[PDB]
This record gives sequence, C-alpha cells and structure tokens, in this order.
Amino acid sequence: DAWEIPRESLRLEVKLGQGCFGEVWMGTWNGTTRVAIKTLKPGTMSPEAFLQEAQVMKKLRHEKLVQLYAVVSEEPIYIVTEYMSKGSLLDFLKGEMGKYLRLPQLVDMAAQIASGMAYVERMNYVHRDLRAANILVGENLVCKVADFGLARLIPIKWTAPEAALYGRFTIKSDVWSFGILLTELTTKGRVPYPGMVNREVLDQVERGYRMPCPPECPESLHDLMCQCWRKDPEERPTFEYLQAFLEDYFTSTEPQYQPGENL
Ligand SMILES: Nc1ncnc2c1cnn2CC1CCNCC1
Repeated sequence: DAWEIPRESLRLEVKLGQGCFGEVWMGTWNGTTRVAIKTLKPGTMSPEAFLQEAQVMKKLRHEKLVQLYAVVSEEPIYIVTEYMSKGSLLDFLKGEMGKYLRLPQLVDMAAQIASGMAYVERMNYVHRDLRAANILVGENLVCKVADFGLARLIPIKWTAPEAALYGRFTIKSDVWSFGILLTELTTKGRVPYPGMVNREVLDQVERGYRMPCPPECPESLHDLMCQCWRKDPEERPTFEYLQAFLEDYFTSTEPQYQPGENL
C-alpha cells in the first residue's frame, strides 16, 4: 500500500482510551498534522483481524466518514486517522455541551450522519454498529461516522430484530439503528429502552413495542423514528430519503417550530 508511513513520522502525545483491541492516542504526523493513532497489542488480537478496519477504510472516502491517513502494517501495528476534537457523540450529548444543544443543532447532526450513511448505502456497504458511541464530533458541530471494525460489503438495543435473531444484517438494519440514534440525540444521550434489560427488549420489540415520543420532541420526528423501526425491513426508508428529510426539516416539515426548555 501507498498508505504506509515510517515510524519516525508518528509522535504519540496524549492517551485517549484503552481496550482489548489496544489503545487510542492523539498525536502528530510529520510534526505538522494533528492525528488520531490506534495501537494493536501484538499478542492479544490477530494482526489480520485488527487490520480489517483499515482495509475497508481504504476503499471508503467521504467528508462525513472519519478519514484514514496512514498505516504501519508490520507489528506493532498503528492506524492513523483524522483527529476528531470533541470525542464520541455520546460523550458530547451527556457532557457540559449537551445542556445548550436544542432541536436545530440536533437535527443538523442527524443530517450529517445520514449523509455519511447515504454514502455507505451508495457503495453497498453495511456498518452494523451505528450508534452515538461510534459517531465522532469535531470543531463546529461536524459529526462523522466511525468504527468500521464490523463493516462488510454485503448491542441489542441498537440492533434490528432480523439482525439480532437471524443474522440478517443489511443497510436496512443500519436504518433501524439510525432510528435508535435519533432517540439518543433527542434525549441527550440516555440509554434507549430505559428500565428494560436486553432479554426484555427482544421480546417487546418482536411483539410490536416501540419507544414513545421523547419529551418535547416533535411528533413528526418520532414518526421518522417509527418508519426506521418498521418490522418489515424493506418498508424502512433509505439513508438518501432520511438525509433529505432532515436537511429540509425546519422548512418543509416543522416550519412553526419554537424553542423550549430542552429541545
Ligand atoms: N479519530 C478520533 N479522534 C479523537 N478521538 C478518537 C478518535 C478515534 N477514537 N477516538 C477515541 C474516542 C474517545 C471517546 N470514546 C470513543 C473513542
């Protein structure tokens, strides 16, 4: 790969996370470009298994997908990507900033993530783990889809039933997850299905249960969520449709919107 860079060119500065996969750092590339750097522990995971997230990232390029910059392919492995200054969308919604986010910023964020996924749709990829913990936020409220560790070319509260039960993962099961993501945005990052354990969630959703309209969220936005949660996967809307609806929301759908205490 022309993706390869020399080890001298990477300076790992501040640690940002741990795991069984390894760890993630903020750093510099070529002493100029700020970057996110992902480490594998040479022992714990397969080298080929860790490198697969990068393999898929080489083919995909879009302004709302976190961009690969470089790799170090030999053990110890490093994966260099663009640095997203504000952490995961989940931490952003739950944190100091969440207090001031109102519906117009939240729906814009939704529109951006929809655009990223529309690209994934057009390329015939599936993400399979779309949720606020796997979206990253940059300067100026930019949201980008991250973490294609599971993403192929054909977490039960975020997973569509047909996927969780029978392994049928498609772009339409991603659309379900997007519905769940809309509730994370509109509740400031609260865990979906509050007070329900996982075993209870599978049961309920199979029997037709769906989350109610979150406090102060317009019913038209809840109705979009319910479209993303249709039992029949092929009756769920496309990411191209969702992008456009969200982009146009405040003119076409909710032109009379007024600010409230939380949304
Ligand atoms: N590209 C990135 N920029 C900034 N932080 C990052 C990344 C990639 N991963 N991380 C670490 C976050 C830290 C918050 N929890 C989700 C993972």
